[PDB]
Amino acid sequence: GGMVAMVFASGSHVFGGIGSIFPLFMMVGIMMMMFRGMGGGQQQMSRPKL
Amino acid sequence: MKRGFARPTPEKPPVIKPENIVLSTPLSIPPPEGKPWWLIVVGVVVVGLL
Repeated sequence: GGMVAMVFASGSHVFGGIGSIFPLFMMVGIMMMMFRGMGGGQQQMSRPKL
Repeated sequence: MKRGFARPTPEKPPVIKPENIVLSTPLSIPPPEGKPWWLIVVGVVVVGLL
């Protein structure tokens, strides 16, 4: 968010409209890795073994 | 009229040797360990999108 805010304060206004799709997709992809992700050996019942 | 023939003590026959053999137990198929393939696939996209 700081990168986008820094660019907006600087005045580039490149992310307005469809340009915003880059920050949006990235922020979603980061969400998938940190919240769901996959467990280690402590979570033995990973879908392919169960 | 026939020629005489006296049978001597029998000659030693070649000795037979038995053998007790226990077979090698077969190998066991390795159980299916599995990589979290999708995680690294999202990873290379996020670093690329940056």
